[PDB]
Order: sequence, then C-alpha cells, then structure tokens
Amino acid sequence: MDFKQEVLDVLAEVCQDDIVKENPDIEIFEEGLLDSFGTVELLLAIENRFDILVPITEFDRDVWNTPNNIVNQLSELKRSHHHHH
Ligand SMILES: *O=P([O])([O])O[C]C([C])([C])[C]([O])C(=O)[N][C][C]C(=O)[N][C][C][S]
Ligand SMILES: [Mg+2]
Ligand SMILES: [Mg+2]
Repeated sequence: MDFKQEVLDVLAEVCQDDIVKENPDIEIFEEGLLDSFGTVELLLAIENRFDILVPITEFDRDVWNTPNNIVNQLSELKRSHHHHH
C-alpha cells in the first residue's frame, strides 16, 4: 500500500472516523478527533505497523495537527526513526 494511504488508514482507525481521509487538512485536535490517549495509541500503532518509533517527547499538537501534517512528519522521520537490526 502507498505509505501515505497506509498512514491515513492507521489514523482513521485510531480516530475511528474516516473523515481524516476525506479531509486530510482537518484540524485533528481542534475537532476533538484525537486526545492524549489517542496520541499514545497512534504512536504505538505507527511503531507496530511501520517499525517507526516516534518518542512521545517529539510529538507536538501544533506540528502534528492534521492528517497531511502527520503523514509529512512520519515521512521525514521514517529513515532515522526506524528500528535498526
Ligand atoms: O497528554 P494529554 O492528552 O494532553 O493529557 C491530557 C490530560 C492531562 C488531561 C490527561 O491527564 C488525560 O488524558 N486524562 C484522561 C485519562 C487518560 O486518557 N489518560 C491517559 C493520557 S495519555
Ligand atoms: Mg501529548
Ligand atoms: Mg525527543
């Protein structure tokens, strides 16, 4: 699957709302689609699905504020934050 699409798939599942696909510029936190619990769930799901570890200390609601921006952040971090054998 396309990386962006697979990320949006995970996000939609954690948010339990496909709106994150329909409008990838929706303000996730301003619209209450995700809370702190959901943020942890999301980061854990990302590591499980992609083996990309995003430390909670790196997450910023202002930077990871829309589906598009989350996809973009993960894209930037993918290489350096992937587990190493
Ligand atoms: O990290 P946040 O989402 O901003 O935390 C919000 C808090 C501070 C209000 C937090 O205590 C909280 O979410 N309480 C509700 C119970 C819960 O879900 N705790 C786990 C937070 S990841
Ligand atoms: Mg937080
Ligand atoms: Mg950090």
